Amino acid sequence: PLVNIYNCSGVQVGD
Amino acid sequence: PLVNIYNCSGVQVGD
Amino acid sequence: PLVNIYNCSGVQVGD
Amino acid sequence: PLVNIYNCSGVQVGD
Amino acid sequence: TIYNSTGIQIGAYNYMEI
Amino acid sequence: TIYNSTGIQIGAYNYMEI
Amino acid sequence: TIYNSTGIQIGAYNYMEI
Amino acid sequence: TIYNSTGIQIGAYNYMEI
Repeated sequence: PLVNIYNCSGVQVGD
Repeated sequence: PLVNIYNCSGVQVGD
Repeated sequence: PLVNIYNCSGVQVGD
Repeated sequence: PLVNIYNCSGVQVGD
Repeated sequence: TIYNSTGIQIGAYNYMEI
Repeated sequence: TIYNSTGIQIGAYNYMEI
Repeated sequence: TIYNSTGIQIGAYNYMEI
Repeated sequence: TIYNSTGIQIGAYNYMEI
């Protein structure tokens, strides 16, 4: 509806 | 289509 | 030395 | 050990 | 490793008013 | 590898009114 | 919020040998 | 908002050999 994450292949936050 | 998590292959929080 | 989580102020995994 | 996150003020992944 | 993490979040946090 | 990070975010954050 | 997410992680995951 | 994302990451990922 507002904001999201769709079709996201590989997610690495920091390292 | 709502505020949740679907088709999420492997999840690592902190480590 | 060891993989952990310290001084973490509020955590929201997914939502 | 080497790769980490230190002194991180506000962390917003996606939204 | 996480050290001194002020407000951590991952995905999406919003609100509806309809 | 993050040091002295001030307001990290990725994707897009906004608000709606109408 | 999260749809079709392949390998999600947040922080730091590494290994040691010495 | 993230759509059709192909290999997202933030900060730094590398490996050591010495």
